[PDB]
Amino acid sequence: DRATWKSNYFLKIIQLLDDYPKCFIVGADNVGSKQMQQIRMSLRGKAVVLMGKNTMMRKAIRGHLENNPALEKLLPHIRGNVGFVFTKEDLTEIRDMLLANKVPAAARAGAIAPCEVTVPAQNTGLGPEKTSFFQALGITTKISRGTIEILSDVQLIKTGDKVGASEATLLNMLNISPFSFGLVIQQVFDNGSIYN
Amino acid sequence: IIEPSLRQLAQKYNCDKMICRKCYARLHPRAVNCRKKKCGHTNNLRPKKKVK
Amino acid sequence: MKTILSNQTVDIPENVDITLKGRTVIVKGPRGTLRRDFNHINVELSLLGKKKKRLRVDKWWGNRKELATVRTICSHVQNMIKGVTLGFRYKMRSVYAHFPINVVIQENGSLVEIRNFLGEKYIRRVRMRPGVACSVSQAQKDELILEGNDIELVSNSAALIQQATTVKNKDIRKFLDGIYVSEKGTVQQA
Amino acid sequence: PNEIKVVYLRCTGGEVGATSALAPKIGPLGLSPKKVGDDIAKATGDWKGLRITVKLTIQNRQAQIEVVPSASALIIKALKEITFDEIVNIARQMRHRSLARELSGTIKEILGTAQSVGCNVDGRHPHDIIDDINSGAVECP
RNA sequence: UUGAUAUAGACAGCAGGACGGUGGCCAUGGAAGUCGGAAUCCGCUAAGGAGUGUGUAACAACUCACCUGCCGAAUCAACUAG
Ligand SMILES: [Mg+2]
Ligand SMILES: [Mg+2]
Ligand SMILES: [Zn+2]
Repeated sequence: DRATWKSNYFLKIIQLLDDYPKCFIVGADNVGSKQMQQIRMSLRGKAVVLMGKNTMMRKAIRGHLENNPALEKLLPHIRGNVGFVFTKEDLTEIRDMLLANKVPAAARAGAIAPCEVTVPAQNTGLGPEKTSFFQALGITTKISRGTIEILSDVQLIKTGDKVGASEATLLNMLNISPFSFGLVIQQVFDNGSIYN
Repeated sequence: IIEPSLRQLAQKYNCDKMICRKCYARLHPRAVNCRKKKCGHTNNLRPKKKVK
Repeated sequence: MKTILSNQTVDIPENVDITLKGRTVIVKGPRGTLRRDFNHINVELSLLGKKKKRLRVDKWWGNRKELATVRTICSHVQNMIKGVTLGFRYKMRSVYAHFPINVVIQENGSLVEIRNFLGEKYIRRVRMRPGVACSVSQAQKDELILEGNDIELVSNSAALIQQATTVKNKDIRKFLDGIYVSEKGTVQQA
Repeated sequence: PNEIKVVYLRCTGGEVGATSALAPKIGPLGLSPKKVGDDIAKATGDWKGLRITVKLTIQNRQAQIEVVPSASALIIKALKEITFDEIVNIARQMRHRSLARELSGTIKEILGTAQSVGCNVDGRHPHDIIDDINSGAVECP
């Protein structure tokens, strides 16, 4: 089965690259699978996302592309988690729609944060039974109109720090988006052209 | 009233440990065979029971 | 099965030079001087280069039981060299449920006493290893900071604190109070 | 937000039951339906299906629209009384039809083997047809 | 001894994904992948079992099997009898 799986992967990239000459290298970041099925659903009529093992695609392009060189510009390039999107349309329009379609993923417990978000002052309106978590985080709250209200603004999370379990849950309960990212494109391959 | 991260820190040394099913030794959570001689280094291992 | 030779080397930084007296390795790092012998292990210690200060350890017909000591010697030296150019620091949080754990540092961090453990009237005096001094952290509320050069002395001193504050005749799954290391870091963060 | 949101679904359908329904247990979540809310939610969602019939209930400040999320299972068991080839095809076309599909050949076999416990046309089980999917491979577009 | 994996990059660590119908059907009082009975499909695939465990009344939140990233050379399993 494994021998079958690899070989049909080889002919899969070979025939499609011979069918699709222009490509992106897409950073396969911490991207949930629910978004990946969605990102192609938004892309179903236009393109397809495709990736794999970093050497899986590599030996595919050295082992079967001596017939047509000039695709070897990527041989340095494929490092880390990467991805190949394959449209036959223009570059910038297909560039931004992948960038624009970003899903506000939650803050997984144990993941570094690149963004700094601080809550503003407001009455969240949830039930007045989760007040114990706020005491753990240090903020003092009181019951106004039978709901949880935060008195003052305190710092929530800075960039490049480890998140906490109770904070991770409380951020989700407030329904306030944390630092979030989706598929990010590094640079572009357009028939032997290199562009960021 | 302990902050949960401190509780987990304590749980690392007191709760999160392996117990040998023959000699009741205290082993690190990744143990596969008991380190003691008096049971013959069995692989019969059970986790320490939690207070949940 | 007797192997022909098993060997592995380490790379010594410039700031510390290493002197070899038989099977005794002496380091001359900036933070001080630490000496340790290895006469209980039959090996070959040799300094390699006068330009990059490499030290090599051989085994020469060791069985798999004594094949393991080769890396152990190097690891000891690696911790040994790191301890004299960087130092050691094992931050020690103090967790307590109801009775606040009261610790006061005695002379030069050479003696420490834990006073209010679980509300006992007993006073727990514990002496850490010479060359290891403790210190109350100032960044946050209750955590002891102890420094030193040798990992064994600092660790064993740290373990002394951890074992001294223990609960007797009660569930240790509850009553989680005590003093335990939080992280085994270093000094100068270099 | 829409002047009311009691979106929370319910996994009861078919026969009324009234008391056997779990509306009192979930009622204090939005405070709108109560006992009568079950009565008005059930009357419209009594049949099709006459089964468990998990339903999506969007509130109407006291009333609801009992849109049944079209799972494969809820309709195939209900329509079973045997071929149902066009019947499953038309049941397939009425759904949300997302299924992370790429083509129609994808979605036909999705609803096909979904009733491995619910059989298929005449004297055959929903898997051998899935192998040689040729009849109607492009019929819906 | 037999078998298995491996530069088409093993293994172990460190880090990601771990899905749509579908909170699949019969169970129901709640079981939503995981108290019980049957099934095993689809697409996307990088993989995701209409589910290996923790667990929630349930949710959920984790872990797993399965793939991917870093790491670049051998590694793993089941037996056997001294
Ligand atoms: Mg080590
Ligand atoms: Mg007792
Ligand atoms: Zn034992």
